[PDB]
Order: sequence, then structure tokens, then C-alpha cells
Amino acid sequence: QITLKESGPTLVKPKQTLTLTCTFSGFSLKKNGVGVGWIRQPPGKALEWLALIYWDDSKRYNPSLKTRLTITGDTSKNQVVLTLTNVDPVDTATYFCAHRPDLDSDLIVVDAFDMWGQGTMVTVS
Amino acid sequence: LTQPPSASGTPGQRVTISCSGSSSNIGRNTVNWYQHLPGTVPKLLIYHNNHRPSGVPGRFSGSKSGTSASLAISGLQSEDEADYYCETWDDSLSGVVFGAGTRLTV
Amino acid sequence: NLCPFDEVFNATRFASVYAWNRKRISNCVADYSVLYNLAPFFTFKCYGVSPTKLNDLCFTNVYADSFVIRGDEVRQIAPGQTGNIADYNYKLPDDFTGCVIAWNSNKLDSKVSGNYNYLYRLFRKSNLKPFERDISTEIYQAGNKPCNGVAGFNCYFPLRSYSFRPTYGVGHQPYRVVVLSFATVCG
Ligand SMILES: *[C@@H]1O[C@H](CO)[C@@H](O[C@@H]2O[C@H](CO)[C@@H](O)[C@H](O)[C@H]2NC(C)=O)[C@H](O)[C@H]1NC(C)=O
Repeated sequence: QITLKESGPTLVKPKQTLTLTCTFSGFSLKKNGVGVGWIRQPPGKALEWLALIYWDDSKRYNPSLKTRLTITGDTSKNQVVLTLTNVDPVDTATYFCAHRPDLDSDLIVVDAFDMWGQGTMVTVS
Repeated sequence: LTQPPSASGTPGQRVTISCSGSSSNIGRNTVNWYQHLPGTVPKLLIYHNNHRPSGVPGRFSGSKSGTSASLAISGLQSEDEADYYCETWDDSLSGVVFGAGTRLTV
Repeated sequence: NLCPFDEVFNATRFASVYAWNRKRISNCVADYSVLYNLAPFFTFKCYGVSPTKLNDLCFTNVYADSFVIRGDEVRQIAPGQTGNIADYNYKLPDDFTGCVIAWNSNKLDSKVSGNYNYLYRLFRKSNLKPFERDISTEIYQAGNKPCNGVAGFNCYFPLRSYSFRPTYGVGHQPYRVVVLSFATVCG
């Protein structure tokens, strides 16, 4: 019943600012103990993790990308919005908003992504 | 982190997966695992350690021997032709550090 | 009449797992109708009692516990679950039949050096009798030669201190944990 719905532009020229978003459903970010992720997918290479929004606006980024990634989550609008600037063709990927709890109702720490978004084939050309 | 790029196996024997990193993240924190078919969405396969959510075969288990995270495959068959990823939160790097990926052939 | 749960969940400071603070609730009605009205944002876990019958029940006693523990340690605070933290800091009995709440506090429990003010006991001669608060701080021995206070080779001050820097993982982050344990109080 938890679902990460994500959207945004995909046909984007290189080197300006790309703003993306993901509307999360099945839960709330007003909950505490919950993060929501962002995941790189260079096709045929690896995955890399971008950022976590925590409920109290606790701010995390990949140490490769500090200044080009800043992140915001609007719980009132039931969405998390991904912002990133000066965008390379290596940044052509598919991005995954994903749900990172720690509940595991018999109370074991999860610290992991259990539910994911389907992805958006972001293209930089 | 550090993860071997691939592994191989006939459909059914005990197949080992390995992962490693530094003492800040894998030597201290707890290890995760994922299964990713090529082109589709990944999914969680083991969280914290040795414990799985609903929808996971119980034959695959982990171990945290210091800096080593060891996913296991026993009973291989067709569906899991997929990239296997270890992540762990890092204390110094202040984020999520994935593994290098490992594709298992059947 | 409003029994105080607005300080068992809003107090600025608690103490450690070896010094788990009690609250003895009686002679009063506590407005339960907001604590589960808060979209249980806090991680909420009841044993035997149910979230739909807090208003319509009565008790001899409601002991309200409070302690602060690291992230991966909230596995312990339930009956039947074993290991170091239960064995040395806080044992629950098996027939405990209350409800447990915990929530994360990287706010108010974390500087960039991390608060070292939160302690935990590693060692003691035996596993705990359940619900025994232990403020004992003697110098633990487990060997052939128990000396007076000469540290080194199992002569430790067993109440070592956590670190709680906010760059830690969620399994290491400081969790603000309250046990609502359980002849007047109704709704
Ligand atoms: C802790 O303090 C906060 C600040 O007042 C309380 O939050 C408000 O409480 C009132 C009374 O229940 C509600 O009407 C508001 O909607 C609450 N606001 C928010 C933002 O939560 C909170 O209830 C207190 N905690 C406890 C356990 O009483």
C-alpha cells in the first residue's frame, strides 16, 4: 500500500538546473524514524545514492556531490522534490525515490530502502 | 566499499557472495542487501542482517564478521539473474555507500 | 484531570539505560485521546493491550518508564528478547503486558562531537532479575584475581558512555524510548 510516485522533466539540455520530484504515498513524512532516498542509476555501471530527507529536515548528500545537490521535502504537498544544477551527460540515469524506514514492527532497525519508485529515465542532451 | 564484480553458479549449488569496506561503516554499522534485475527496479533482500521482509526466500542469509558482509546463495534457479548490492551507512562519509555490484549467472 | 504525559514525552533531558526513570501514574485521568491521535508518528508497539481500548480500561498501576538508547538496541525492550542490554541494563519480564513507544532524537541528544552524557553498563556478575533498576557502579571483576581498583585486565568501570554524533547510522542514533507499563486510572 506504500507507493513512491515520481515525476519530472526528462528531455533536458545539459548544464542548467534540473528540478525533479517524487510524490510519496502509503505513509507520511510527518512520521519520525523515516527517510526518503534518491538513487543514481548509470545504466550498466552501478547504483549510487544521492540524498536522504529526514522528517526534521536532516540533510544528507553523497560526498561526491555536495554543492550540486540540495534537497527539500514538502510533507504538506505529500512529495519530496529533488534539485540539481549544471547537469552532465554522465548524469543521464534513472532516478529512484525510495522509502527508508527503521520500524520493522517487531522493532529491529531497518536502515534500508524497502519500497522504491519505478524510476524516471532522465536524459541530458 | 569493495565488492567483487560478478559470480557464477549452476542452478542449485551453494554460491557465496562477498562484500567488504572499512571499519567506519561495515566494521561498525549494519549491512543491507539488494537484488536488481537489469533494466528494472531493485528491491531489498536483506536488511540489518540475517532478517528479511515479506516476499524473500529464507535460504539467503548474511554475516557481519567485522568488515565483511557475506550474502549466501543456496538453491539457485532461474529468476535471480541479478545484480547484488551491499550498502551500509558510513559514519565519516555521512551517507549511504553502495557496493560495486555482483551479477550471478545461473 | 490530565495526568502528565506531556512531560514523559516532552522532557528536555532523560537519563541513561542504567538509570531508567520511572513515572508512577495514579489518581487521575490521562487524556489518551491525543497520544494515539498523533498519527503514531512515534514508533508504537503494544503487547496485550490494544490501541483501541486505552479509554475503556482500568488499572491498579501504570508505571511509566523512560530511558535513552542507541538505534539498534530497541530490539531488546520487549519480553523474550535476550542479549547484552537486557542482560546488564534493563530486563523485561515475560508476562509484562503493556505498550512501548520510541522515537528518534537526533535533536536534543546530539552535538557534532556527540553527547557522551548517555551511559550503558557492559558488565555485572549475573543477568538481571526483571525490572531491577541498578545504579550500582562498582569495579567489575570476572577473573582469578579481583584487585581493589587497579584498572587493566577486567577491572573496568562498566558504565561506559555512548557516542551520539548525528553523522551516525540510524542503528546508532539516539532513540528516546518510553515503556508504558501497567486502583483508579480509567478514561
Ligand atoms: C509537546 O509540546 C508540543 C508543543 O505544544 C505539543 O504539541 C501540541 O499540543 C497541542 C495539545 O495537545 C495540540 O493541540 C497541537 O496540535 C500540538 N502541536 C504539535 C505541532 O504537535 C505536544 O502535544 C506536547 N507533547 C505532549 C505529549 O503533550
